[PDB]
Amino acid sequence: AGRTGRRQAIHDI
Amino acid sequence: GHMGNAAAAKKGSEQESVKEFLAKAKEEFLKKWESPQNTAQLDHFDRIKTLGTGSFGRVMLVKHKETGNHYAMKILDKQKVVKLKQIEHTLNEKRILQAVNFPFLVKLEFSFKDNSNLYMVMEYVPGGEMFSHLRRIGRFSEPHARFYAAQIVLTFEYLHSLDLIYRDLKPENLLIDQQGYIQVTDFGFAKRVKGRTWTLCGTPEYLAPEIILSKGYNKAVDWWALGVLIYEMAAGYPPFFADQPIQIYEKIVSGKVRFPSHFSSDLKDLLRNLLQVDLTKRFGNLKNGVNDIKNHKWFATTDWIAIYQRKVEAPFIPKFKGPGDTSNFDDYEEEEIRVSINEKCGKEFTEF
Ligand SMILES: Cn1cnc2cnc(Cl)nc21
Repeated sequence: AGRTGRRQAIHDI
Repeated sequence: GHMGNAAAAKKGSEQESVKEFLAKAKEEFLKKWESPQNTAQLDHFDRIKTLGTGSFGRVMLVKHKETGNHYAMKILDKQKVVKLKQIEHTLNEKRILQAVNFPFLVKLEFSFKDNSNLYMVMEYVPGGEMFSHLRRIGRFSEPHARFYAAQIVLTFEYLHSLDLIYRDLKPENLLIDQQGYIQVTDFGFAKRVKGRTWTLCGTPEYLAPEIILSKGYNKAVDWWALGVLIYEMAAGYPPFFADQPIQIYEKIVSGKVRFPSHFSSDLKDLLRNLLQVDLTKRFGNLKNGVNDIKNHKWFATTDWIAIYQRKVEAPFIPKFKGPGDTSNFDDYEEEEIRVSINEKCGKEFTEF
């Protein structure tokens, strides 16, 4: 299982 | 050897020609980089539809009132661009987009700002995101994936020669044009880097291990990301796949990848060399540079010059009903663009 929709960037993880 | 005389000579000559091209491309980029603003205003456009959304704003289809041309307008709420790395990144994006020129990179037309927002107006690419075509069909066959991959390899060869790292490769950021070729957009994470850089940024599934591990990193992160993209295009899902970012990160750093049984051995070999944790072994990062990728067996059928010249027939051509058609894009919640009577964050965005 995992993310199937659009994925957002992270600006500072 | 693998190549006979004629082939080895043709390849060498081809590689020298690439060097000559990149040297001229750097001369042209630097002139624009050293001399970038305010090329339009909001009331010059009719706003038609939201084409995509992110944390800081949205991209809208707009119609230029005077000329009737359609464009994609990215709108950033200055206040939401709150964090330090968010500001610097927005200035990188505009400055890079105004200076680059390549057939697979979206063309910026105007840039401006008002009391509330920053605006970048670029060519509208009506065929939609690779993302939605990929999700709808499931996966691309290897020749189809390879056609898109070759365009990314050439685009990264170009960007990296200018000391630019891209840092956000994914299908969501790759639009399909009316001839079936790719246009890279979203330069929100792109940066000029002469050696290493340190910001923790990108999209979880596409992050190289060295980013996750808080190590100073270089342009090789883009080559790792190409491995993730090729895998996702050919499988229909990315190689490090989990519901939460922290689980994704643990899989990335492990050094383990599994492949679908339908992947060719040539494809698996390429991917094991791109998805290589050890930077002393990662393709794109070795003494022969991009040539280890371009000369790999999986790309043996690729005519690199023909791809650049757009001479190759694309695997598919999006349907297009006329200027301003948005049928290849998903729908999003529409929010009115409100401009405040008071300037926000004027000092933080002076350079924009
Ligand atoms: C391979 N092929 C042929 N027709 C197509 C339509 N959409 C997509 Cl994504 N791929 C196609």
